Amino acid sequence: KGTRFERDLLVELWKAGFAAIRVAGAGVSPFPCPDIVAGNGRTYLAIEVKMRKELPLYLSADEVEQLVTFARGFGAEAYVALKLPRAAWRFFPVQMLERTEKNFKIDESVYPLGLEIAEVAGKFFQ
Amino acid sequence: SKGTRFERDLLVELWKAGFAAIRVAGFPCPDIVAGNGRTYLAIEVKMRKELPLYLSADEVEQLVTFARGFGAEAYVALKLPRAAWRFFPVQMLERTEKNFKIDESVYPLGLEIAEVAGKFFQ
Ligand SMILES: [N+]
Ligand SMILES: [N+]
Repeated sequence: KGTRFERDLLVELWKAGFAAIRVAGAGVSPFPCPDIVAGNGRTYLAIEVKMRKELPLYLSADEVEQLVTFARGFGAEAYVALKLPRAAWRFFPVQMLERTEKNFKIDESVYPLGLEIAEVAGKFFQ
Repeated sequence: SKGTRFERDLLVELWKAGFAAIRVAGFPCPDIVAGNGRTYLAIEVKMRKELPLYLSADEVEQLVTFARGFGAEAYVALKLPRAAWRFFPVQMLERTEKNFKIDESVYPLGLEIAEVAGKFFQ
């Protein structure tokens, strides 16, 4: 299911004009790395991919820090892509995430602010 | 297998050269994608005990298509034993009948990693 959904996201990214790839060993890697990397020549994305049955999404500080470090080194924008059962993929720039004392979270107050993929690509033209 | 071994070696050399780099899992796709904030690379990774390297037209076409879409420079990276990694822009590949190749006449033209990164080497 998950790889179907992560491939699902890759397919959506390509339909949106990105060339995108899933990262191999994105878990057991010594280096900072996202789950997906995408680019269209203008916009470059480093994406951590999450699926939840319901809100909220919690992420660790480490996972987010590693994402940001990768994105800064690569020359990409750091995003969390979150899928809920009935929803299309929704994209959250890291700044949109809410801080708890220890973790980061997307709950119901933030989820509606998330972006569709076309909005992510459109930011370049403002 | 060894394929992965050489891909992992290159990932380490890319990070050391100032690129953030990833290996690609599994829609044309290269083996490695890297970037340093200004240059982006799409790399097909090969190891041979001896020259020449032959590549299919399809593999090269997919690399080019991905690199065009992504906004990256397309390279074939080739490791021989006891030699540093060398990097060949697709334009440097010799076209054959239906394939592409790197033989002893093309190999010395290949870039080293410092030249790809546009940096100094110690
Ligand atoms: N586009
Ligand atoms: N090939």
